[PDB]
Amino acid sequence: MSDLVTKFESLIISKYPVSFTKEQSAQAAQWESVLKSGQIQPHLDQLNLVLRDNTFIVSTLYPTSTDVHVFEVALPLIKDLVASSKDVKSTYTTYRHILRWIDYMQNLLEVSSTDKLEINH
Amino acid sequence: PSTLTINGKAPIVAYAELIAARIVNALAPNSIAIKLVDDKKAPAAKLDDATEDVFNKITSKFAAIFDNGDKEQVAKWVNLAQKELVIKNFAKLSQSLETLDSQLNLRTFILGGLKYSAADVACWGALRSNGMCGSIIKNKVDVNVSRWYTLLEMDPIFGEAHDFLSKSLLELKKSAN
Ligand SMILES: [Cl-]
Repeated sequence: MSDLVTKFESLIISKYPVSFTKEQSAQAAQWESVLKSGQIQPHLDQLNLVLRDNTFIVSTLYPTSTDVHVFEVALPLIKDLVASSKDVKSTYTTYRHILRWIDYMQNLLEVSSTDKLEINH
Repeated sequence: PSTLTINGKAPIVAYAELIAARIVNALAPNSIAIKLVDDKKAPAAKLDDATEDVFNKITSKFAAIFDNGDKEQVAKWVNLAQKELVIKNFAKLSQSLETLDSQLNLRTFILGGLKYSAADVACWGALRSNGMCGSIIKNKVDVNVSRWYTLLEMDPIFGEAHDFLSKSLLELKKSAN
């Protein structure tokens, strides 16, 4: 139970009838296992790789619960590493895929401007 | 109700224009009658009377539907699509595609909204017309372009546009037979 999930469920695109392939189901499954392990931080480079080639985490047309769940944990993680970065900078060029995905999800779910990660562009 | 006539024998098939029409008709049924011809002397695309600037003519006619993106900003990308992304020359196309890829670094859509704009339609359609872009997109050389292109392809309005064209050419043959 979270505010972010509640707001996602209030959107129309929430109710679309996506049918996962085995590969998609495997992908949603592995991200929930990472969430359950509490190890999203070690898996951020994997996340960035997924997002390099996929707009949303489970290769969908619209964001799914996987996106929201991973986003809720990843957001504070990412804005910490931006704030603790030695090279503004390199962090941005490297993790740009998580950053564009963060920017989509935070705006979709109407995250407060105070809690929002400011994207440079 | 306007009429958009698409030519199946155009060296550059008017996918952007077709998709624009499909967007309009999905949101506003019976707005545009889509017709196919299959003749090398026919224009690639024709909206009622007009053979020039058809894409912009559709987007400007249906202003409520095509409401997003600063119009000057939209035009930058519509112009890149129409004059650069349709070019079947790897050396030119590579430069053009890097401009698009760079724009997409931190964006899901070309102009950075939560939803696609006419800019996305024009560029996607231009790339779909360009047989050369197939291997480029498939091989993910421009990772952002491939990520973006494969997103819109999943939307039937875009991804089944070719199916519509092929079926309509089938029906054109059938009516002749
Ligand atoms: Cl309209």
